Amino acid sequence: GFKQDIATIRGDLRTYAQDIFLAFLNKYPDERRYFKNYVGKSDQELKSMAKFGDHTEKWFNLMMEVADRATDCVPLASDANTLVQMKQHSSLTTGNFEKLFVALVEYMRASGQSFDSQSWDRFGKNLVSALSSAGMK
Amino acid sequence: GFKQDIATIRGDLRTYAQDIFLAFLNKYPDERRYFKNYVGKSDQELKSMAKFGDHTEKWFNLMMEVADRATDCVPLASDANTLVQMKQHSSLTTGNFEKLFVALVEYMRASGQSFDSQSWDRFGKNLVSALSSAGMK
Ligand code: HEM
Ligand code: HEM
Repeated sequence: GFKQDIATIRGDLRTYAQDIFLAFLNKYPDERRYFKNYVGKSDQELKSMAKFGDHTEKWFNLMMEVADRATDCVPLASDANTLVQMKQHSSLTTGNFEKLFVALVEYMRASGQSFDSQSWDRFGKNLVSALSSAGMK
Repeated sequence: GFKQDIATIRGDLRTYAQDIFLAFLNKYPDERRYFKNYVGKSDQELKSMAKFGDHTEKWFNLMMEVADRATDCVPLASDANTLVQMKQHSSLTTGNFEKLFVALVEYMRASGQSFDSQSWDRFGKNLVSALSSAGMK
């Protein structure tokens, strides 16, 4: 289930983080404009960049903490507030998060690993609701 | 064959019981709703909870008794009736049991351990028929 999926991702986090982030950027290539130095690169070029794995792991490290602090896939309001107020997220709207979760759920459904993809879809919807409650446009 | 599989499973009943029950919940995550104390718990947290190990072993012990009393994977009607009339099963339907046997057979086919997975599938089919005959919806 969802709780065990957090443990599965944490046991191979850099690989899952990069693979899910690449699935996101490949499904929604214009989302590269929120980043720097990602356009014009294949997946293997991105994975050999100095910062790509490190930044994407830091993302997913915090995402798994937000998932782990949730109750029944409902995140803490304090975690949502942090994600709204982060300077790095000042250009974002809830739509950016909705696209991330579409891509993450599609990746889980296609994976050989037995993820509870429906719970991840609910967690993303509840996270988006919490971002809106915390004032993200 | 099927009789050796009962001996394999019995030899390490707690481990097989827990592994097959978690394979069931992983393939059909919605089924966790019938186990309210397992919601939101990692697999290692479940294995720390006395009743997870105890109840799951006792489930599979009874399954192995029913399997052993069967003739050519046809279970006794009396055994199907015990399962229908258990108060812990009062809100189940035959589809719950069908899903358990799909997951069990998948687990056996994926395992390194030899199993007569076709016999477990047919046992499950014949048990579901018997549960329906005994009045399960
Ligand atoms: C639940 C989802 C998310 C979490 C937990 C999260 C977390 C983080 C964290 C921890 C950082 C700091 C990375 C570092 O400095 O090394 C970061 C940076 C950033 N995040 Fe998010 N983020 C999420 C979703 C998003 C989404 C959906 C976007 C845009 C589509 C985005 C865009 C950015 C950008 C542009 C940065 C800074 C640039 C970069 O690290 O390359 N984030 N995020
Ligand atoms: C052939 C299949 C099955 C057998 C042999 C079986 C057997 C048992 C046994 C013996 C118990 C009592 C545990 C104890 O004394 O500690 C039990 C409880 C229970 N069973 Fe079943 N069961 C079967 C299938 C299922 C299925 C498919 C479900 C739900 C999807 C289910 C749900 C429950 C629940 C909720 C309880 C009570 C809580 C618990 O003890 O875990 N069982 N079962």
